[PDB]
Amino acid sequence: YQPTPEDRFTFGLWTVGWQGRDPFGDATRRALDPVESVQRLAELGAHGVTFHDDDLIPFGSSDSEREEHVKRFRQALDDTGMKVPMATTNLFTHPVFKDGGFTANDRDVRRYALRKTIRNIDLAVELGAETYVAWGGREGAESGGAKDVRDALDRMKEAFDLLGEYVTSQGYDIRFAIEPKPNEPRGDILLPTVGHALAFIERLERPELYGVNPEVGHEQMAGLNFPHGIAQALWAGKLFHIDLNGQNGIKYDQDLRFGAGDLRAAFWLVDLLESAGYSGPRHFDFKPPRTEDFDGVWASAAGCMRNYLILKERAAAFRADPEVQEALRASRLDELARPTAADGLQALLDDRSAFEEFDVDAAAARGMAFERLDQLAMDHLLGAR
Amino acid sequence: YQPTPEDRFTFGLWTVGWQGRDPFGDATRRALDPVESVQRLAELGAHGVTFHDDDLIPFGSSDSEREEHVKRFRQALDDTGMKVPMATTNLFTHPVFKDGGFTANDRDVRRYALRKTIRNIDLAVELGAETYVAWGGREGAESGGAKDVRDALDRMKEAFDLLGEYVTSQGYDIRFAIEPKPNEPRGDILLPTVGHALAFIERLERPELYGVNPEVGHEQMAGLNFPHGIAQALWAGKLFHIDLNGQNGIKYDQDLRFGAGDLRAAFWLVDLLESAGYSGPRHFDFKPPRTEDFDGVWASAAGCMRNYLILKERAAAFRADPEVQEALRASRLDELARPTAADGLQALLDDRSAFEEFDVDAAAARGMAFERLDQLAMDHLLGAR
Amino acid sequence: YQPTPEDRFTFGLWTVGWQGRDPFGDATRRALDPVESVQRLAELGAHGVTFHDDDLIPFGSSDSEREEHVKRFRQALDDTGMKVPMATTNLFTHPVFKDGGFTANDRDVRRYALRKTIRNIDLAVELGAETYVAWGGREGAESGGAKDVRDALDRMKEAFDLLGEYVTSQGYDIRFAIEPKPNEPRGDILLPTVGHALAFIERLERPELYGVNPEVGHEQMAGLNFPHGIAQALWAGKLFHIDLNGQNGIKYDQDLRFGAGDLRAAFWLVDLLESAGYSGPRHFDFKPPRTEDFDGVWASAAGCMRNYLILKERAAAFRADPEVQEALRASRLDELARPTAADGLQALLDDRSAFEEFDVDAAAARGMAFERLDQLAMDHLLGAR
Amino acid sequence: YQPTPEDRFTFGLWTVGWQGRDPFGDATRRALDPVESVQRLAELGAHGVTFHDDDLIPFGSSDSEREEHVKRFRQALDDTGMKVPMATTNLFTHPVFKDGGFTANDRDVRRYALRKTIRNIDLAVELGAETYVAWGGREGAESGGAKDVRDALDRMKEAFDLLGEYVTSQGYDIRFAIEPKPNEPRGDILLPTVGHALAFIERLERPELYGVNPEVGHEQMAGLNFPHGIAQALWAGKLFHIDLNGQNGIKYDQDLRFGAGDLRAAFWLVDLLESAGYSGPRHFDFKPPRTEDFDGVWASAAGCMRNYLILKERAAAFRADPEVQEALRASRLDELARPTAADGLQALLDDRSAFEEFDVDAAAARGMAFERLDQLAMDHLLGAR
Ligand SMILES: OC[C@@H](O)[C@H](O)[C@@H](O)CO
Ligand SMILES: OC[C@@H](O)[C@H](O)[C@@H](O)CO
Ligand SMILES: OC[C@@H](O)[C@H](O)[C@@H](O)CO
Ligand SMILES: OC[C@@H](O)[C@H](O)[C@@H](O)CO
Ligand SMILES: [Mn+2]
Ligand SMILES: [Mn+2]
Ligand SMILES: [Mn+2]
Ligand SMILES: [Mn+2]
Ligand SMILES: [Mn+2]
Ligand SMILES: [Mn+2]
Ligand SMILES: [Mn+2]
Ligand SMILES: [Mn+2]
Repeated sequence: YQPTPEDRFTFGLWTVGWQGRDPFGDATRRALDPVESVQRLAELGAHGVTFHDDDLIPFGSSDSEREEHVKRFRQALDDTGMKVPMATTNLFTHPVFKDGGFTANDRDVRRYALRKTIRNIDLAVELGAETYVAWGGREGAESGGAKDVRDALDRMKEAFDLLGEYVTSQGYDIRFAIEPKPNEPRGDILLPTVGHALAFIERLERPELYGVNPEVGHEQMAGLNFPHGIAQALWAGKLFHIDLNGQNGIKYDQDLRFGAGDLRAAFWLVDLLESAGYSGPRHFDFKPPRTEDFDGVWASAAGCMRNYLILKERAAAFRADPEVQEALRASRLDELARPTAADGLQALLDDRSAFEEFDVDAAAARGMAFERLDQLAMDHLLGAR
Repeated sequence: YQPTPEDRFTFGLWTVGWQGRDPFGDATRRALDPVESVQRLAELGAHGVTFHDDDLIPFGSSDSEREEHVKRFRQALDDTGMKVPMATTNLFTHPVFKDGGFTANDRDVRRYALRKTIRNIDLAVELGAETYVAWGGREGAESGGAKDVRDALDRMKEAFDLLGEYVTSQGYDIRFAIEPKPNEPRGDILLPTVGHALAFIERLERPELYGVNPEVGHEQMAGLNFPHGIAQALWAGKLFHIDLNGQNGIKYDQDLRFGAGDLRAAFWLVDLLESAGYSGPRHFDFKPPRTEDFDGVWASAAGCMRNYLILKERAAAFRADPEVQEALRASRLDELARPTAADGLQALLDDRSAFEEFDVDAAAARGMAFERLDQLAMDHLLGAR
Repeated sequence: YQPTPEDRFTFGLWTVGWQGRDPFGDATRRALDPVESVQRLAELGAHGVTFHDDDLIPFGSSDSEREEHVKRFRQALDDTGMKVPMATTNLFTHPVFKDGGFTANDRDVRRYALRKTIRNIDLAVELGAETYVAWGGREGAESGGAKDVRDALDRMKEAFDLLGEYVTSQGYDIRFAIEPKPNEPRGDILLPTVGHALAFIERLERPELYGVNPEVGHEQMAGLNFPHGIAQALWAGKLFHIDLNGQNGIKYDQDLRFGAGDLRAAFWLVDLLESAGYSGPRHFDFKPPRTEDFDGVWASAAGCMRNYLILKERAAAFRADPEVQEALRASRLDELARPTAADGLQALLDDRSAFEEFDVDAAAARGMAFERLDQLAMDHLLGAR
Repeated sequence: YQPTPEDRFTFGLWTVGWQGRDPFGDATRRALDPVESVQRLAELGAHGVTFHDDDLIPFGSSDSEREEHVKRFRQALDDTGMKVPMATTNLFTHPVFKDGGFTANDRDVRRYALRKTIRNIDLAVELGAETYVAWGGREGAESGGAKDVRDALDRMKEAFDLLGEYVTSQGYDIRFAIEPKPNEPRGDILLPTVGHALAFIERLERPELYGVNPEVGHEQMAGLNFPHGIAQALWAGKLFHIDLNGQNGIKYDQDLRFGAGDLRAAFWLVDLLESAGYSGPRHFDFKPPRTEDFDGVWASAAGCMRNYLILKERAAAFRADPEVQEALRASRLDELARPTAADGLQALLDDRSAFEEFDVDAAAARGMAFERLDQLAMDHLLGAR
């Protein structure tokens, strides 16, 4: 279960770099130099790193200081062979974003948020990023009167359309991935789930430029089934990127290492990504708990990749098992793949066996055999075969 | 606060007709004759009634018995002037639907579910229904292996496309409204939220035929902001119908009368529907608690319309108050309506005031004045002005 | 992983006997004869069975019919060596209990609830039950005015005190176990958690007669940590019985087979029961999903026992691993067991190393090493060591 | 609705003084001087203020600086007539407490936690505090192996017993109030609910010295019914203090102003405190949202007190209404207060009308009339009577 670059495991600078400051507590760790993170991550077998503008270049830096920061980072990439597959903008930390970036009530803040984004897009492309992530963490409200949501969606569409116009006029080979979250740090966040984000994208001027970047813990904060949501994104052809972590249900955003939280959902998720042949980064957006020192930081990070690899092996074994293949036929998963009425509407309407002469009682008596299947899946996950 | 037919208040036969059978308990009330419900509802000031096939015609009825049931009901409509604005199919009660209607693993069940739906569509149109609701209550799973979700979405799209082909080939003036629910009676239900349903509709062959029928308590079972979700549906032009009830957070589906549960969310919801000029039915999909006798049934039903009317008056007063108008300007809701960059991308890129010369500290120091606004909204809701 | 009688696995008659009626659906399975369940359960290697009075004796049976039902049951126990370690009363199904048993607003219903309970205590004692469970599933409210909770707690105390007096006056060797549940089928149920039940017991006339019967899925419906609550019950000396099943989050009460739902919590629960040396029944209060025929019913039951046995093995291997023992020392689990100030208050007050000369920064910098420890537990759970 | 000192409204220094740092954002407001808060709060009509040691005396101040801070504070209290009814210890902010105070795995940290607490008790007594609050916000875990909960409860008992010994040996008139919270900032916090805290107190050496300090939003984070939990605390004689604020569901800890969040629960809570005659402080532990400047801060604080006062009026009118009194009799609230069997066990056993001749069907048919009662409460709350 040794990770290698071929596994496409990526990490945000802000993940292993999180200092442990929470709503009730001061930082428990010193800041990590981005170049140190790059080197340590390369050693652990990571494919690449990702960043917010403000992770790499401290807010407010002069152009002189900005250029120095990028140069040191780029040297560390050159030395290690680490990739930068994705980047994103910090539109949530600075007090100016307290009511949003793209959907701030103040017009001047919205124009500022766009300019800050455009600037980092240029940098992302230059570094080789294929995906530009937007998490509108401050877009939303604590109170019902504070935000007219139809106007806010107009402003959100406007911002993303402008971003698409920018990218296409520059000739950039980069796509956008919108990251939904139901709440935190706002009471309610706009585009709260994968479904909301998918629906929103279809109203943009160029929908082909936009996908979703779903996060395990985000969807689980609404008590939603994360693999079901991923399946929908894949069904729509919009899974551009994914953020992997752990979450123990409906509560604050925990950002546990991948594999922690809902272990069975992690198993079904890996099963789905591997069998759908998802070929994007497996990005870990997580925080080593503030109880940990730096040794614990790197153990937590190693743990994320390790659990992914154990889960992949178990899922592959589950699908390869002919007893599982037999169980799947017994539960009629094969019949689910068959069209309901490839014979067409008229044939269906005239088919007496579909209704007039359908035996409802015989069909209702058929067991689904789902519990036996699920126990085979349990046995495999636990390696108790 | 007397309801009249002009208020467009509707009720399902299954609402006031619910006998009080829950997962742990037997029925506490005798069954209500549909004709008695129609007459009692007319007396309370209702605009109309809605039905599942199986509410009006008991499952399994011969064509002879079916025709008798429809005749008695139609006579009661003729006598009262009550409308039937909406109908729907029961694809969840009979054991044959234990694994779904449209996305059952068994192909024969899927064809049956389509034929049962088509038959009731004919009846709905004949009675004057404008909206046909689909709640896929059994579409989903308790276990991860039981349902390949991409295949299930293929089957769900296939069923709805066939329904659209049927309706258009008959020349019917009826639209479909898909009703999302996150869970219950399945562990997870397909198209769990308003967002998921909106995104799904955009992949149908004729998206113009399909909208959403969101329910207050459904969205609140995922801890989502129901008014935000409605605003999105309205923004997309897809709010075809709405189900109103009450829910006390994330737990089982409670179906309290409208106004109970989250009272402040009810206020914001009524504010939004009235100010967006929603002109569809205000349908109450609720259950009088099984503690109640028939007198309590009709009091609960009256209560639904009464709370809507009190909330409408309070919301109207809130918006009419020039002190509220002043508070809205102070929180820059007016600036939210202004385009971010009607000057265009190039002008934005060249605008030094948007970035190079933007004063971030002055803009960050501006208070949003949201708490004062929210207290004005509280004062109005409570009539403490 | 074969269960044998010495593993102390027990099942309610109502568990494998659930016909699959939910709030949205009719029964999918025919009724089981109690004697068939006993025999089938004995064949799977169960230790014993439990029952509500109404599972064994249909409601309102004459004394003559009552006798015939008990006779047939007793014979099946005689033939198999199956034990009856626990019994309980159904005070929730019949419409008369729609507002509660012990805490119904109507005094005549409360007396009847007590008499119905007392009758089944005699029977339970005769059959060999050591624990008498009480789940007050109807005690509570949907609305704030319906139940004065101080008065209701007086009535609840009164009922349990009367039951205590009854048992001690008969010289019965039977203890009560109160089963808490946050909600469903009432909007909120009284004594919603393990904590509320523990606190309540301390105010009864004979606290020594009463403990708790916590259920995995009940506490998880409040998003609480089930192993933590079980630890508190053990700490207090009050874990008289336990109900085991699975639950996926804060939602309706799912009753999945044990091991499904929150798998990691199930691991930590088995670890705790086994290391504390709990010696009571391992009772499965679950429902085979209504998708299943009878084969699926027995597959699901066997799965409960299998998952307990696998987790038991993995928890044992975890605790036995010298490398885990090393990690436990590294994380100072051993120091948690040493008294904070066995030297006393005066000694603590005079100890300068405790405050005045305490090096806060040196102690703050120590890593807890919790992540490495947790990954070892993960590796053991998955058999990846 | 003007608050005056006799209404007993109090505020923590940390509430109006919150600078607006959350997990995703920097501070949006400058620090408040404690003396400015005292004065501004006195002007709004507050009764008193509360503090953590670290709110008043910056962490690690010399004894000389400590004295100067207390002196300035005491003078502001002297100038205004502001009381200090409660005080508490910060055992959560400093990195040293990252694994807890009283239940840290490191014994030296636990001793330091006790000494830090004892120092502030002396100060609290000197200032006139009658209640000493303890919120064990760091006591808990993110992972199952990190904390043996039985040992942790031993350490928690040990600490509270030492504090009890200290207070009684000094002859102080001060009582402890334990503040439960389900999660945040730890994954799960020990003593997660009002119930767990009540139960724990019964195992302390001097139970009479300890009660609870429940918070609206804490219990609501577990989806529990806050007025029910407060009723249980009152029933037990343990409601020593209360924290009032608002919370919208199971999610992160929001700390909205009181009256926001679950409005109906706030009505039922005010009804309960006022009719039980609670005479302790009405303490607001809330945070003005970080969107607000200082004007918004004081608007939000005034809003807390205003909403309490409006709800108090509506609850009083509700109880005083003869029509509500009639509805309470119709619903048998008065019968709930009569003992179930003051005639005794033997009399109940011999009473044939209690079982043998009890007409279950006649009692089952009685409606509870709860819906009509609840609509009257709704009408009163909204001023629609
Ligand atoms: O909750 C935070 C979001 O998960 C993440 O994408 C990073 O924070 C991205 O900006
Ligand atoms: O949860 C049930 C759904 O709310 C309702 O639309 C009716 O039940 C429609 O079939
Ligand atoms: O839902 C019921 C509770 O889980 C247990 O009491 C058993 O079911 C016995 O009544
Ligand atoms: O979140 C903290 C708790 O709500 C209360 O203790 C106060 O904040 C005092 O510590
Ligand atoms: Mn993320
Ligand atoms: Mn994250
Ligand atoms: Mn509905
Ligand atoms: Mn409903
Ligand atoms: Mn139950
Ligand atoms: Mn149970
Ligand atoms: Mn708190
Ligand atoms: Mn508090």
